[PDB]
Amino acid sequence: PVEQAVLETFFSHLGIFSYDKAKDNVEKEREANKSAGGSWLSLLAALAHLAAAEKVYHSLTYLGQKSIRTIYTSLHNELKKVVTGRGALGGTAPHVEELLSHLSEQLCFFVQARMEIADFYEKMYTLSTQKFINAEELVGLLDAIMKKYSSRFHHPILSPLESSFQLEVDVLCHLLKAQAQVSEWKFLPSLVNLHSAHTKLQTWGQIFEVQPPHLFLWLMKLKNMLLAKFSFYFHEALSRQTTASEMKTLTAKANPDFFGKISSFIRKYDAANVSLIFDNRGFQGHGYHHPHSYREAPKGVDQYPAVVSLPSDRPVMHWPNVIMIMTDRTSDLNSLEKVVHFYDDKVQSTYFLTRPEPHFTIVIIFESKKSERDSHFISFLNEVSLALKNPKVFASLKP
Amino acid sequence: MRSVSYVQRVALEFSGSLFPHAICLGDVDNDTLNELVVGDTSGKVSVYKNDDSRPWLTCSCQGMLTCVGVGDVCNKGKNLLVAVSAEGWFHLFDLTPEEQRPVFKQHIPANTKVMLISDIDGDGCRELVVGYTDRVVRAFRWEEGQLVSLKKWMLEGQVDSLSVTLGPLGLPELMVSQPGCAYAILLCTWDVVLHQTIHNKNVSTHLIGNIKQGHGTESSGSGLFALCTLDGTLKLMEEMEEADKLLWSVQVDHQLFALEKLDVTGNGHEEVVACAWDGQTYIIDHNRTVVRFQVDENIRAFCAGLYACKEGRNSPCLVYVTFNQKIYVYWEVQLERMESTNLVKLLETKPEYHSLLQELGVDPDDLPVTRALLHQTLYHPD
Amino acid sequence: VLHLALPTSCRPWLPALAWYLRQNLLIFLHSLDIYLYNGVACITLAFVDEEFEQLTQVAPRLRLDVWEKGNISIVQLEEKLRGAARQALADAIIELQLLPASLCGAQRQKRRTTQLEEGEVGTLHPVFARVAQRWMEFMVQIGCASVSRSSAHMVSRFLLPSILSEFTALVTSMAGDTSVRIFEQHLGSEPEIFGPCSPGQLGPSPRPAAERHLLLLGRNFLQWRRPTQQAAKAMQRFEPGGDGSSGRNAPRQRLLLLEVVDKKLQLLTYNWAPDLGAALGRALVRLVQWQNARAHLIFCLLSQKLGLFHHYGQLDFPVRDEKEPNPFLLPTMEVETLIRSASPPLPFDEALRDITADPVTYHGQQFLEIKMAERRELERQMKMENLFVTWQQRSMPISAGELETLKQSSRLVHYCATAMLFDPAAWPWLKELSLAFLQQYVQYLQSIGFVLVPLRPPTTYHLQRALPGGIILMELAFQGCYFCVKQFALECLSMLFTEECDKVRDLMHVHSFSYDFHLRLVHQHVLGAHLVLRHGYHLTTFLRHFLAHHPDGPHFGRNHIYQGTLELPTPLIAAHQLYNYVADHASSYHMKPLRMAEHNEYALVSAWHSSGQDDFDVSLLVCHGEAERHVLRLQFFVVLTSQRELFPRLTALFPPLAAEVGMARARLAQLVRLAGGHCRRDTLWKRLFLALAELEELLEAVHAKSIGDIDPQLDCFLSMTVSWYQSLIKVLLSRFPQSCRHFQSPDLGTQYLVVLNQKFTDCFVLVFLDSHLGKTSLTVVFREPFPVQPQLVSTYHHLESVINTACFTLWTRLL
Amino acid sequence: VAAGPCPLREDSFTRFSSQSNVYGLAGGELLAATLKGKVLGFRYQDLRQKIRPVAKELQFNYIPVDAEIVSIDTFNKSPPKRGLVVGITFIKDSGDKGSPFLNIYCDYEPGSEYNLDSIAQSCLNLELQFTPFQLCHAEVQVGDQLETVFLLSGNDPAIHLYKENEGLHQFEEQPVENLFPELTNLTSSVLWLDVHNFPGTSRRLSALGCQSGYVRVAHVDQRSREVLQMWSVLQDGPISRVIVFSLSEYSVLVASMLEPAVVYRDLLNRGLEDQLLLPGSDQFDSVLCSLVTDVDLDGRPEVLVATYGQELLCYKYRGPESGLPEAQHGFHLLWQRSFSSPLLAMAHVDLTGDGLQELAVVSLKGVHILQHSLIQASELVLTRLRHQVEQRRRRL
Repeated sequence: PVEQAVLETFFSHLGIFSYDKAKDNVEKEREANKSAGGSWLSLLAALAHLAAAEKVYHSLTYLGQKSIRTIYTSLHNELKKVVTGRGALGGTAPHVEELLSHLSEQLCFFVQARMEIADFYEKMYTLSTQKFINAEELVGLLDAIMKKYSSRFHHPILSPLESSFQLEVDVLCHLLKAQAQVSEWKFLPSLVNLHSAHTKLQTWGQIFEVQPPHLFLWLMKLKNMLLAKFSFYFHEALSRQTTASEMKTLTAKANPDFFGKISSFIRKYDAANVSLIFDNRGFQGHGYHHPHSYREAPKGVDQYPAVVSLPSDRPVMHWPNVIMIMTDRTSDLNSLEKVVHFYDDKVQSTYFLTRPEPHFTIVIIFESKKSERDSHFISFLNEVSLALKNPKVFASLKP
Repeated sequence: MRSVSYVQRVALEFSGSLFPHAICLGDVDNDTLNELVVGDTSGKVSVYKNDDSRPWLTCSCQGMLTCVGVGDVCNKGKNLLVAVSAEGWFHLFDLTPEEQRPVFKQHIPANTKVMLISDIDGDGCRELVVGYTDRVVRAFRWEEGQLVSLKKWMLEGQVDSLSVTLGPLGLPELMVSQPGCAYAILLCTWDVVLHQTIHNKNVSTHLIGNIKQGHGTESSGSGLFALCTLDGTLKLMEEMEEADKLLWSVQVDHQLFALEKLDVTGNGHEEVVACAWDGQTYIIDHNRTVVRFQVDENIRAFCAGLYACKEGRNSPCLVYVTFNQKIYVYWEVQLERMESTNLVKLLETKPEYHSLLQELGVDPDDLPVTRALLHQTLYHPD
Repeated sequence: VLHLALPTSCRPWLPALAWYLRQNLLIFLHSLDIYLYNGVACITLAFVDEEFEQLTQVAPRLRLDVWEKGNISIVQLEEKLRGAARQALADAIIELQLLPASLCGAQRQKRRTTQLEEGEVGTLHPVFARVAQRWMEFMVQIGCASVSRSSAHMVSRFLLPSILSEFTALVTSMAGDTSVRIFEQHLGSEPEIFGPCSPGQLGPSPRPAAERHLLLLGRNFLQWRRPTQQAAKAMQRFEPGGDGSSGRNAPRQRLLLLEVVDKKLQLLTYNWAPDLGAALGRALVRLVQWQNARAHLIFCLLSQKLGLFHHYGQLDFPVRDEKEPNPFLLPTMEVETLIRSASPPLPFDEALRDITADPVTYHGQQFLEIKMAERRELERQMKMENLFVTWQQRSMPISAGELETLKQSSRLVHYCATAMLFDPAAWPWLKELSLAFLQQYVQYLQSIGFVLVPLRPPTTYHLQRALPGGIILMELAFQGCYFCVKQFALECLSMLFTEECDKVRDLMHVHSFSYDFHLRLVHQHVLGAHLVLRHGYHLTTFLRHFLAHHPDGPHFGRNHIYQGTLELPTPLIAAHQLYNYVADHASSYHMKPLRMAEHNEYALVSAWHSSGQDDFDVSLLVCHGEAERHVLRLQFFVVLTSQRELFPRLTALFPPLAAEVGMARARLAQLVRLAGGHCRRDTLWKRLFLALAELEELLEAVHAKSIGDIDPQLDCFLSMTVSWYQSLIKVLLSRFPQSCRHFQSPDLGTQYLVVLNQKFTDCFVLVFLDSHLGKTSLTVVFREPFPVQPQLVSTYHHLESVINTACFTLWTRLL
Repeated sequence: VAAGPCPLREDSFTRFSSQSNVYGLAGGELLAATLKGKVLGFRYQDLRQKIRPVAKELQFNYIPVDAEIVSIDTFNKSPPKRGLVVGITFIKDSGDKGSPFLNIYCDYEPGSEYNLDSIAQSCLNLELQFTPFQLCHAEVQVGDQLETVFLLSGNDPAIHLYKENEGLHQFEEQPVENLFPELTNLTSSVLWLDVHNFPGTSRRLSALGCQSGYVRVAHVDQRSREVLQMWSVLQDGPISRVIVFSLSEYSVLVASMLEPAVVYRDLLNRGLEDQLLLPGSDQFDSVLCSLVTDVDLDGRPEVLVATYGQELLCYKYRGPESGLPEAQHGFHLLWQRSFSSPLLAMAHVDLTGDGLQELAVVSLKGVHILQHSLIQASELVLTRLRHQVEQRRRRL
């Protein structure tokens, strides 16, 4: 196909970001390659405008407050009326002229899927104020687009974009599922989803040979925060398989490293403990367990497992008043923005506490009065919580 | 055909039961004088010597006795007493200068019934042959020492007696009685051939052999053997050449259970003596002359042979075992003759009588004349 | 007034005669003494002053005055007085003229005087030969108060020795002071030549028709220098008639003189007490009467000894003398009391008809012994005649004595014995086995028509079988280490009983019974439910000994036995080690062990039931250099036992045996070749927990399951780079070098690594990679074929810890 | 003590089913009766160089199957008249008391006088009215010639005589005092009676013994019919046997049943006074039978005593010719035999026919025949004949 020889390269150059270069061949075909069937120029202009549309898409700065719907949907008659059946003299012989019809239908499906994904991103942005991002609803909503659009464009000419699209879909799902699974303490499911996302990313990503569009950078940012979020939660089940001075070299390699902060803090200020509690949300144990094993149901004071407790084991003689305080003022901390304070006499401990996440809650303890007005500690807890909640992580989706 | 009444007799006390083959006579102390050896089931053997009613000596062996004998089994030029029990025990006694313990013991297979001591092959060493109730015959030899098994013959009918006789060729043989009045030749031990002779074929049969025929021929000579049946028939034949010539046979009306050889006349020939359960003893020579003797008593065991009873002298003797715990020994069974004759037909053989009658002028033709002459010569010397 | 004349020869005999006279008048007259006679007459007499007949012809006289009233017969009174005087004179003459006469260095002289007084040696005095006898016979015509007489005849005279002892014993019994002498006449002389004889000489006169005499004199020897004193203590009728004063005494000495002329006794008792003397005479007459009544040997023994039973029988009344019949000759004869103890006690006509064996106690004693021998024969004959009809027709526990009589009346026909092989010493519980054997044989014997013989109160058993010909008896007993049976016969045309004994002898079958019993016991012990034999019994040695003893398969047995030896290759492991392993895991191979007995060996047993019209119980037993160690030599036995029958078959290699042994050989070979691997696998598995070829050798035969087949969540691990596996291996090697058994290749183009936990010995977990092809894997290894799930707990912990580092490896690849 | 061995050997022995009596024996043939009715005849048959004893049963006509034989006897008639006479006294069992009967057999037909077969059925039946004791025969000199008469002792103490009639040829009873004046006035029953004639002399001797032991001997002349002399003694026990014999001066032997058998010696000149006793002849129960015959082949008689104790004693008369006054010749025990059954009767006849007289002993079980020692007899005959030849040659 001499006519499609140019089109093959023009479309295949879009696998990597080559929108500016892709435009140039269209300009050449517009007038230099004149006297042709009146569908080639139409599809050339359509693809040229598609290049700018996708550039705006990848920019992910064109949709913060809308536009990003009109320009998006500004090619439906274009794509559909690109083909016009047959008629008077056009371009080549009536042998491969009607090859663009399948591509046009696939591109109509492309446009529809892109618009729905854009509405998806806008919905996420709008929801990204709240007080906690329920990942289960987002997962329940995203599967619809993937299911409906799956296998809706194929004429062995559009594999790259599809793959890219697939990546742009597939990657996200895992992280959100991870974002889901981690919120509910799923060790292996979250880990597998995250690793599959990492593996799938590299090929369509790191193989670039310009600065990746903000969409890519936010994906990287989200994964990178998820790594540290993942690392903190399971640290007490990961310290076992290595050496105390060995895991430092890795835990210092997470961009928002949490482990170092508390260890430094205990040295900086004579303390008693620091712990992270996870109520069972209405539960095998530490690590991976059998496909179906005997799990004795939670009973007694066991819905409050100290998942992580930094210096030594959790004080037995100092955990009767942590599930007294936990429910004794169990209203304010559910607003996820305040920190509790109790100073007593015969325990001499000040139990600061904040709720970064609905299920999880951090706590410290001292050996004397702490003077709640002392902002030294409160700032640390605020700073710590500012990252776990993923408020900035969800918010920063458009520069 | 004529009856006799022996009077002289010795009674020996003996309490206990025994088999018919558990009594014998022979020299045990090596003094050329025979002594009686009797073994009972109770595990004791008594020897009787001379005329003492009490036994000379009692020797005890472990088990129940089934066979006794006296002979040269060790082949060291001496006579020894052999005792064989039912469990296949074997005891040797040297009663030659207070039970006498044996000086040897050896275990053989059990179910022993009959014993025999003779040189069967002819190597110069005497062999021991033992019969069994399960129709088995087993020969042995003394090896300097113990007993070495030789051969083991199998038979169909029950065995009742073992005998050795001079074969047609001139070598010793081995005869075994067989029911139905039959006998088997056993090939010597270095397979078994049968011969028949007319009634119920399950009748017990006893055999005897090695019958003497002349004086001084006991060193090496045989050829005649006798068969007896429980239904009451006797027979003498000769085992010469190919066919066994039939010498004689008699039919009686008693239950015959014994067969021995004796010498009552003293002319060298041996007479066959048989006994019945009721005690009707028969003595028959080789010339069809029967002599009857009725003891009028039920008899357990019988034994005819040489014995030293009075003043150290071997004489023919008959021995019966009675149910009254007694053993009867007749010692003067010697007979001047065996047929019946007179003076007239005994003087008609020597030629001197005829010569004297011719010299006297009286012709030995008128019986009354010679009868009167003999009467005058005997009862009227002057 | 009357007077009587007296001879002058008694001129000085006045003191004696008067002494006699006072006695003589004392009898007829009851008290110059006054006497009263009852006509009634009073008599007063006074003596005054003045060849047998001359000396007593009736010179002092006697004057008497009698006052008679009524018919007193004065002439008769005078005659009586004269007779009394004459009798007194005769008595005095006899007393003083004959009684004092003797009957017949210093020590020797006194010895003859004693020998003459008692007179056993010497000669008789002339007085006691002719004079005395005639005198005492003559003073019997003249009425005197001291006289006796008796007479007898007897049918023979050999009774004399049989009367001479009885009479002296009798006289001694009635008179202590008496002695008897037996002076016999010398049979050449006569005029007082009486030669004393010794007590024991029987009859020293073989000559018949000889009129032997006897002089049986009896006198109290202590009556001399003694008639003055009281004598005999009232035994003598008289005493000194007058008075013993004035130094004069009458010879009141008594006497006794018996005499015989051929055959005629005659007593002459003098001075015996009247009643006692009359009783003495009566006793002698009765003694002779009894001796003569003891003449029936002559009648019905001596006569019948020569076939004369019809000529001289019993109670035939021999001789009809009408003197005083014969008290002992009555129809009621005490025959047994007259041939023994000759005395007058205080069919017989055919006695000796056809029986073969002091003459009185010599001729009938053999008759008594003959009559007793018949009773002894008769009792014995009834004792062996009631039993025959009792046992034959009727269908009582005969005692020991009856059994002994039956055995001594029977003949021994046949016997047989068998060997008891359970006892090692004959190569508490053995007694029980012997009792069971005996009981089973008793059952077999009663099943063929025999009746057990009970024994009433006073382990041998007796069984009988009554037949018209006679009684056949058996005896079962244990004698040492052998079981023996004896057969007795007792005949009661005459050859059918012999046939009956022969046929029963042919049905004995002891050897076949022992064969069946031994094989049945072997089978029962093989199951082990019937623990008859003692524990630790060497069954293989017992089987070998039994086969050696019966290597021919006794004729009418029903059970069968076979022995064979199996040699197996066993090339990999040692033969003895394989045998030990199979014995240890015998339960896994449908086999059972046996602890035969301080060395202990183990034998393998098995059994099943095969009914191929056979219905046979099948028993199988198996027991045990470098080439020898590579050869599994094991000898095995096959035992077949019947179910229904237990007794030897009455009528007359083995297909069942060969059929069983074929598949037995096949199954043994299959089991060996299958169990070799089951041992090889499990041997070095244990060694693993301490080689690469050894490591691969297991994986050929182990049940291993992939991680993708236990939990699908692990499926992600199946599709990642080998470098991740290398990282994993390094982490585990650093973490559990104790549990990590790393294996390499001498090309380093394949590695095997495993990790166990000691306690969970059931399964370890291995990784695998080739690094050339990239064929990396991951599996979990299970030695056994783990059966099922629903429709292992300690297994997932390996799947926990091992997977618990798989994620740690993943985490490091993301930080 | 026996002064030598017995030279008699037993030749034959025939067993009797039933026992016999002392009178069973009779008379080269022998007759033996059985109490149960059986009668047997013993003889010998010659065959070349051997003999065979023969005992044959005989059948007698008028003895029923239920009769019991008491006594038998036989004899030959006088030389003037041939014939063999047999007499059997038995008792019919019909009735409480048995009925005695007498049968006399004699074949008067010519050609069968000695034929026992024809004699066996010639019975003449006679009533008795008394119990028979013994049947014997005697020889009397009547008129000019000698006649043999029968004698039978009965239950009544009297001997009954039966004479053959010269007319109708029967056997009729006759008074006993006509020919035997000495056989009258008896008391007991005669058990054995013997009559010994004197050859070439008209005188004879008679002896008898009764059950009471009364033994009577009498010398009687035949032609004069007068009792020449008379003796009697009273012994003890039944008299089993009395025999008149001359030792070397006639003598009588009495075998009492409870006293030793003795001889009396010199009857004619000493009567019955100086007896000689056989020493120790009463140690074997009762002497049943007796015999006086030569047994030592010396020409002088010997006494044979058979006892119930199965003894066959032989006493040899030592001769007074030997001159030993201190122990003057009497009788001494020569030899002694023994049997197994009591001996009842004895006989001395040449049964075989060799001149050597046999000894036939009838005992409770049967008849034994005893012959002399064949070797002893042969040598003695040879040496005697040689001595008689040398004496003839040298002295003549």
